[PDB]
Amino acid sequence: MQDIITSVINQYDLSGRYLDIKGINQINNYFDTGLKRLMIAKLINKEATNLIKEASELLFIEQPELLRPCGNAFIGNAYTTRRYAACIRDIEYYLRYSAYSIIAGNNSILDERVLDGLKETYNSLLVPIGPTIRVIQLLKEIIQKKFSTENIENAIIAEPFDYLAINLSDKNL
Amino acid sequence: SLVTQVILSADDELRYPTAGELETISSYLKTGEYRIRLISILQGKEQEIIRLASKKIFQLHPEYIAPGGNASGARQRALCLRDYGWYLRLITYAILAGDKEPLEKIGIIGVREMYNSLGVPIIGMIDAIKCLKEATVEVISQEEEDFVAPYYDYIIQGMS
Amino acid sequence: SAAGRDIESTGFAWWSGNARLINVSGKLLGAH
Amino acid sequence: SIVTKSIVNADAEARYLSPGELDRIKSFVLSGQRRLRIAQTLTENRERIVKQGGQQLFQRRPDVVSPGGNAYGEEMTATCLRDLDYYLRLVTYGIIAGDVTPIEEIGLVGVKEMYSALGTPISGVAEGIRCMKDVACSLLSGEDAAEVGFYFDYTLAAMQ
Amino acid sequence: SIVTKSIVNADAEARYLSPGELDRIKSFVLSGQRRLRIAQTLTENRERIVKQGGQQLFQRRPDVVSPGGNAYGEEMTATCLRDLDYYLRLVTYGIIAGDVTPIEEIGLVGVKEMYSALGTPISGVAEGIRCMKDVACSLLSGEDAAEVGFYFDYTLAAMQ
Amino acid sequence: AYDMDGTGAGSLEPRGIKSSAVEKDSRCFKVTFVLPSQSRLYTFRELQNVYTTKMVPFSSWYAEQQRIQKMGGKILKVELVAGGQMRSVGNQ
Amino acid sequence: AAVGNKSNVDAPSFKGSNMELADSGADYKAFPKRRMPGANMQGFLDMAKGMKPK
Amino acid sequence: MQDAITSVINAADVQGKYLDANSVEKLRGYFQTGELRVRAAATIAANAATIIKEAVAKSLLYSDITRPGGNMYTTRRYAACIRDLDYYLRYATYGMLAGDPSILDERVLNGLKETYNSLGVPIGATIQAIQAMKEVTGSLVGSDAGKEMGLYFDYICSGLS
Amino acid sequence: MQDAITSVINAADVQGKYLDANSVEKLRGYFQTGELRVRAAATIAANAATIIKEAVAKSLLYSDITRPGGNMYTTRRYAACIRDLDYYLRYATYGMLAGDPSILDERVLNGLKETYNSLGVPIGATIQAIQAMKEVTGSLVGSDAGKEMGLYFDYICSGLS
Amino acid sequence: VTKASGGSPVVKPQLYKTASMLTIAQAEQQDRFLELGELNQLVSFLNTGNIRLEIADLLTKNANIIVARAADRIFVGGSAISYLERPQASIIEANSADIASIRQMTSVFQGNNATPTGFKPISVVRYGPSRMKKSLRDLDWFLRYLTYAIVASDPNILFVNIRGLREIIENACSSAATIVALKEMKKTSLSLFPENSIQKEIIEEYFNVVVDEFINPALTDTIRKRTSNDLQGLRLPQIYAKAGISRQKFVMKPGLSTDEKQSVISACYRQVFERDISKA
Ligand code: CLA
Ligand SMILES: CCC1=C(C)/C(=C/C2=NC(=C\c3[nH]c(/C=C4\NC(=O)[C@H](C)[C@H]4CC)c(C)c3CCC(=O)O)/C(CCC(=O)O)=C2C)NC1=O
Ligand SMILES: CCC1=C(C)/C(=C/C2=NC(=C\c3[nH]c(/C=C4\NC(=O)[C@H](C)[C@H]4CC)c(C)c3CCC(=O)O)/C(CCC(=O)O)=C2C)NC1=O
Ligand SMILES: CCC1=C(C)/C(=C/C2=NC(=C\c3[nH]c(/C=C4\NC(=O)[C@H](C)[C@H]4CC)c(C)c3CCC(=O)O)/C(CCC(=O)O)=C2C)NC1=O
Ligand SMILES: CCC1=C(C)/C(=C/C2=NC(=C\c3[nH]c(/C=C4\NC(=O)[C@H](C)[C@H]4CC)c(C)c3CCC(=O)O)/C(CCC(=O)O)=C2C)NC1=O
Ligand SMILES: CCC1=C(C)/C(=C/C2=NC(=C\c3[nH]c(/C=C4\NC(=O)[C@H](C)[C@H]4CC)c(C)c3CCC(=O)O)/C(CCC(=O)O)=C2C)NC1=O
Ligand SMILES: CCC1=C(C)/C(=C/C2=NC(=C\c3[nH]c(/C=C4\NC(=O)[C@H](C)[C@H]4CC)c(C)c3CCC(=O)O)/C(CCC(=O)O)=C2C)NC1=O
Ligand SMILES: CCC1=C(C)/C(=C/C2=NC(=C\c3[nH]c(/C=C4\NC(=O)[C@H](C)[C@H]4CC)c(C)c3CCC(=O)O)/C(CCC(=O)O)=C2C)NC1=O
Ligand SMILES: CCC1=C(C)/C(=C/C2=NC(=C\c3[nH]c(/C=C4\NC(=O)[C@H](C)[C@H]4CC)c(C)c3CCC(=O)O)/C(CCC(=O)O)=C2C)NC1=O
Repeated sequence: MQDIITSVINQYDLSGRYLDIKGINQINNYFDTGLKRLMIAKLINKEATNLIKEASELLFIEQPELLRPCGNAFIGNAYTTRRYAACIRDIEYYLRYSAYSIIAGNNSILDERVLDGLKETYNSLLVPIGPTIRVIQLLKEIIQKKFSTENIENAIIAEPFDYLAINLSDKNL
Repeated sequence: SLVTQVILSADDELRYPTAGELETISSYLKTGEYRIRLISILQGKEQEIIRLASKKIFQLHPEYIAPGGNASGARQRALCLRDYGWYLRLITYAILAGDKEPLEKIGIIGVREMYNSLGVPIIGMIDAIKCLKEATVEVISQEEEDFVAPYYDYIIQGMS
Repeated sequence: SAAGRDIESTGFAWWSGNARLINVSGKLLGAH
Repeated sequence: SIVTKSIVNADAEARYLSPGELDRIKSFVLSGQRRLRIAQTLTENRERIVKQGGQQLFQRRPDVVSPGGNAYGEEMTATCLRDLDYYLRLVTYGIIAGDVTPIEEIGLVGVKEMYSALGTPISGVAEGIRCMKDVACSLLSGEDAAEVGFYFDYTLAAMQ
Repeated sequence: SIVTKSIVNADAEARYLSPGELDRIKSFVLSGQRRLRIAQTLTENRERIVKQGGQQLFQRRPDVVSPGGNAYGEEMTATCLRDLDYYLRLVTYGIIAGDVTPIEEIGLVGVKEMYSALGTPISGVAEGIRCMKDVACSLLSGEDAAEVGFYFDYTLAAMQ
Repeated sequence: AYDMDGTGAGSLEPRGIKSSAVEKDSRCFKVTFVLPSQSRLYTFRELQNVYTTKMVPFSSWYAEQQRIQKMGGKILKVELVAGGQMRSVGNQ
Repeated sequence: AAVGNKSNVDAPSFKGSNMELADSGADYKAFPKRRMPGANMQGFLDMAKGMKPK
Repeated sequence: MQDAITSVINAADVQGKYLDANSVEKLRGYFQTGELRVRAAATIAANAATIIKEAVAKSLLYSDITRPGGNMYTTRRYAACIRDLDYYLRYATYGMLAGDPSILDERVLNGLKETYNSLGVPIGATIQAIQAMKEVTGSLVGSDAGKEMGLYFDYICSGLS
Repeated sequence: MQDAITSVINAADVQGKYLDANSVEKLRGYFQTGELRVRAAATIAANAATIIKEAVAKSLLYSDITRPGGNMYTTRRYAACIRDLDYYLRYATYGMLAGDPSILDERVLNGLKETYNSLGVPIGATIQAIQAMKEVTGSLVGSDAGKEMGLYFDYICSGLS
Repeated sequence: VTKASGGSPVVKPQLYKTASMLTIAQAEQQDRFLELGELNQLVSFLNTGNIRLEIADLLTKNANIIVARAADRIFVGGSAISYLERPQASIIEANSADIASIRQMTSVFQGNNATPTGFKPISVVRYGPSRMKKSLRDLDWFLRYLTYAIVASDPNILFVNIRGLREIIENACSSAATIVALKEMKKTSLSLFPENSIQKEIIEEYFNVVVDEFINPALTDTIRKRTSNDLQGLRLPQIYAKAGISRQKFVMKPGLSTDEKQSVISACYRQVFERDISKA
């Protein structure tokens, strides 16, 4: 992976030049929000086991089909508790790697460890991609409930969850 | 501790500690006594805190106290405060050696199978630690309780 | 579930151990 | 949208965007405040725009809901209104994108193959969208009804 | 036996025995009365089963007993029948064990190395066991001859 | 070939176990040790005996002895059963 | 019984109904013949009752 | 790894003789108890976790091996116990079905007492746990079945001593 | 990897309904042939080497794949055949017991024809070996049992084609 | 966006075992025809056969009676059995089993003891419909995998889907309101058979596998910690790995029988060379 810093330094190494001030201004924008990026992360560790629970009920309250028999399409939704146990486990990962990626200030950790082969894996097990992405942003609204009076923490929290949404899409447009 | 993690993590690569790691030891040792000053604050409030933990773990969960529950009876409740005492004692270790291993080599690794063979509901113990963290905020000011806050919720993350 | 038949399950001792039925309405109806 | 195909137009021609293309991206983004208000009206009127949309559709095409019609019974009639909720949604996309490009590659390209392959009368679903158009333009002023109705009749044109 | 390898199967898999394994240990021990009767028939018929066994073996393979054959003379022919008494004994073990596990690790594992290293035609000793099989199954009913013959042909299979 | 080509720090293959074993070495130890897994309580795999006594070669005793202590093992006894001592030529 | 009696005209087949017994319904396809309205869709079924009677 | 039938066949085979009246006499004795052993192994499979929970609470639950410094203090160390006691109750079930304790020393006993001395596991508390586990096992399977399952517990306790 | 009971349970489960009369109707049909399949799998286990020896000698023993240049010339290549034919006679035995050819394409058919094209193994001679192997298998197990075991041979031959 | 792709082969995850199933797989994994012990394994469960099957239909036919008699015990508020919804997939049909519950428009007691002590039964009107839309659905399902375990070989499919189940629904359910309902199905299902006949002991043993294991702590999640940096740690419910054939291992304890020492060594050949060349 690469944080915002190492990604910035590779940006200037490829061109083989020292760090100018436009390069350093990008680093300073991380160092300013870096102290704010932690209690976002620290709130997630304190709210982790909860925030998955509100995401699941908010998901199945709109997708009751996911708790039902699959139809003859052998599809992996949360039908059985074996299916339900593993299916809650995926929400663990989406909250986790989107928690590191809040601290790195860059989605490099996301795609190489979550996105690479994600459509591969779900197409094998026939897993829902639609509801799978919707639960990713149910977490985003749920996390943004805590930091809401101001609006500069909101763009920070949105960046990891928004990146998984745009990338797991089969592109309609 | 933290130096032990650097010696170990540098030892499996067969190299001396790098520039960043020696920061991680140097910055940890410069914040030394403040953990030492903090643990003496908590040791003087162990009878403080576990009395407050038994406040809300049982008003939240009268299932365990009632006749039939695991904690019913005097001697069952007697060790009940002892488990709080060992956990609070473990957290003073974790607050000092600035990482999670004393909370992980003890207490966390294999805790569910310990409780499941005891009859203690593992979900109830999660609220017990969450109750214990709720109790530590009152006898501690705002400066230093967020220093000790991340050591508590690691235990909750470890127990799930 | 079941609740309140001890000293440190309600706070009241045995000589007050008829007043563990204040917040327990089902046993209190069978008490009357 | 107007931004993406004004680009891919000038993209193919090996050139940048003319004033005719850049004075309209400019003119479109200043129009963006008024577009979100129009789409905001149709967003939380889907209960009436769809249900009254299927109102006139069955009064004008009782065959499709009569026994033997494609949308017969409690089941198909629910899906009978589901498609109208789809096409009403795509019109909200076209209003915000300033073009039928969202409506083009969703619900229009190859639509006759789907509905012919589902046994649905494609002329019947065209009648449904026209009934939604009179309900939609009745909810807005004249300056807006020349837009919201404007995207429906394009969907009417491509749907036959 | 069926008891020991149904165990070591479930032993390796870190699990207990399924109903499929325990309804067959159950089914085998109720079969144990009938197995001892079958082995009791072959036990005191070894005089005829072996001597008539070597009867057809020499009529079908006169080379092995002719001058130059491996079992030539008064000496080798006695040992020529000794091996048939061995393999007839192991079949009595397999019938009582309900498996060729006794026949497997005795007289079958590495049998080609022995007989190749003794100069004996391994195909010839396979012909001897087949001649014993027709004598053995001629001594029992059809329900039994599907077992006693069943263990011989396994020995025939592994012996080539 | 052998494990001492010139590799040390700052070299392309990663810094790792470097044994002083010659070309096709024929020396082997007889070691004895216990090695508790220290990882079964979050993996829940089946259990295997940890007290083993086996012949490890000289070509890879150092890696094994360096690893047995990596996971907290204790080495009770080792010997050089096969091979000579101070032997310039002949370890091959 | 066939009852082929006479005057087997062709035109004018009329109406009414009878719904004769199935068979062979004793075979065994593993999948149903599919139908709708899952959940994600209870909203619109209840809601197409609204216009059902019109 | 021999059962009663394997051990009978081995001794009758090792002398090169057939299964005479004495060899089949013991085999008939094993088939008579075949019905008892399965039901004994049936209930033990059902109450595996309950038996181990009863033994540790009855023998070594509150002793000071359980308290700090004792041999069973940390949760990894406590969890290793019920994992460890599961094998004794499991392998004893195998000996009860096979009717021969050969599987125990083959797969449990060898290198066992030599391993506990390495770790420093108290052999004294271990045997009393198995003795208490033997006591509850006689509760479930009955008297004679408990006599059978109990006959392999003390075999473990004897060799582990 | 599903048998007839697994496939019946899957289709009845995939619609979320219980095992109605039609699902149990096929299950009763499978239990009726349960006695036939075991005896079919019994004799095939006994005459495994004899069946493969009969098939190769009857189909491709003396053809010029056997001679130099043919696809089966060297002893490693000849030995790979009877190893290879053993799987077809073995996995077909599994399909005959399970009553469902799901195990074949799961463990045999997938990547098989794509593998023989890589090695250059003649698919034409392979199917005729299996056809001849199917012919001898109907000799042993009888007519209807041969119809059952034969029903999975041509399934291999069809997909391998 | 991902700029590469490994492909997605069709994979059917394991769901359960059956007695007809795993023994076909055990000798399969050892690369052998099943032997006469295992051929004797596959036969007499097929010989169980119609006995297993008839237990389904007699249990399946009065499925409503099995479910309703639990509804009388632990659900206040009249019938409260309307929220049943047997077809749970929204299909038109292919075919349906027959149940045929209440006909005309708790009848006789004489032994009926459900709640062991002062257990509060759920109300219904206060319990709300949406939560009520599961409780009859799960009292349904406990009738189901039991009638899939009878029709299958083992109770294994119950064990996978009932292990952590009570924990997951523990917050929206009083757990003791399940143990009462699950012990009403065996008391109802034992009304069907002449007891001390063979079928009476079969289905009884399958009920106490699900109800006693229902009151049982959930398995702990298995963790896969990685050794070096570039790997990533995973985590799997222990439910997930105990469903299916569950591939076996081989160990070389010196002192085994020389076959099981031979089956393990030849098992080592197939692992490293992919084909037992000593056999080949
Ligand atoms: C309808 C009347 C009524 C009711 C329901 C209650 C209810 C209650 N009172 Mg109360 N009380 C009452 C009248 C009542 N009181 C009267 C009339 C007085 C004045 C005497 C009191 C004085 C009083 C005190 C001082 C206390 C209570 C307490 C309590 C609570 C627990 C009771 C207990 O554990 O006693 C258990 C019973 C006993 C220990 C037995 C006492 C026996 C007495 C001393 C002898 C009675 C003599 C009698 C006339 C003849 C007996 C015959 C003899 C031969 C045996 C409970 C809520 C306690 C409380 O605050 O809890 C919240 C408390 O501390 N009450
Ligand atoms: C770190 C990034 C990452 C992810 C996300 C990941 C997912 C992942 N999800 C899996 C299964 C699964 N996932 C689900 C999930 C769902 N079912 C539904 O109906 C819902 C849409 C959804 C829950 C939101 C189910 C049911 C299975 C099991 C499929 C089956 O066996 O039937 C499996 C196979 C089991 C295993 O873990 O070994 C993997 C690997 N792996 C990764 O490395
Ligand atoms: C250092 C880490 C560590 C812990 C935590 C530990 C716990 C532990 N808890 C135990 C029992 C117990 N623990 C409880 C606990 C409780 N009841 C409740 O309602 C509560 C939520 C909870 C206490 C806060 C009960 C009721 C028992 C007795 C169960 C019985 O034996 O019947 C036992 C059996 C012996 C004993 O009490 O000492 C151990 C070993 N051991 C360790 O080494
Ligand atoms: C976003 C663009 C878009 C559209 C439009 C769309 C349509 C669509 N319409 C369907 C069914 C259907 N559609 C109808 C529709 C009608 N019956 C009538 O009488 C009327 C004329 C008409 C509605 C106004 C009926 C009856 C079915 C069910 C047909 C069947 O069950 O065989 C189905 C199959 C079931 C489903 O998955 O919903 C699809 C995919 N999908 C899309 O992605
Ligand atoms: C229980 C399993 C088992 C077997 C089978 C076995 C065989 C065995 N066969 C032997 C010899 C022999 N075996 C034969 C056998 C034959 N000659 C023929 O023509 C026939 C084809 C064939 C017999 C049907 C002959 C001729 C010798 C003596 C060879 C010599 O003297 O060089 C010997 C050496 C002498 C002795 O110790 O008996 C052994 C050990 N040992 C075992 O433990
Ligand atoms: C981390 C703790 C640790 C140590 C210390 C260790 C030592 C160790 N030293 C070795 C050899 C050796 N060590 C020496 C050392 C010396 N010769 C002298 O004259 C000097 C006195 C001395 C240098 C100070 C030599 C020459 C060999 C090679 C011996 C041979 O080829 O026979 C070997 C044999 C294998 C190999 O080198 O690849 C090991 C395993 N292993 C460990 O895990
Ligand atoms: C199948 C035959 C067999 C047995 C029996 C066996 C035992 C065995 N017990 C072990 C540990 C252990 N065993 C215990 C057991 C106890 N502590 C007590 O106070 C009690 C007396 C006792 C429980 C009855 C403990 C606490 C450990 C952990 C020791 C440590 O972490 O240092 C270990 C170390 C590795 C591990 O557990 O992962 C092994 C290999 N291995 C086998 O293959
Ligand atoms: C279980 C499902 C399954 C099958 C079927 C399978 C086949 C398979 N057949 C192979 C080779 C082979 N297969 C043959 C077979 C034949 N030559 C002929 O002329 C005949 C038409 C045919 C015999 C019927 C030969 C000669 C080779 C060796 C090819 C070579 O050395 O280039 C090889 C290469 C590796 C090896 O044999 O060790 C594989 C992997 N693998 C599987 O996992
Ligand atoms: C075939 C074996 C099997 C069962 C039974 C099973 C149950 C199961 N019950 C669930 C929930 C639930 N189950 C119930 C109720 C109850 N459950 C009971 O066993 C009681 C009869 C009743 C309480 C008295 C309720 C109220 C919920 C919703 C809980 C929630 O909102 O999270 C869920 C989560 C999805 C859902 O909302 O339905 C599963 C997966 N899964 C299985 O694989």
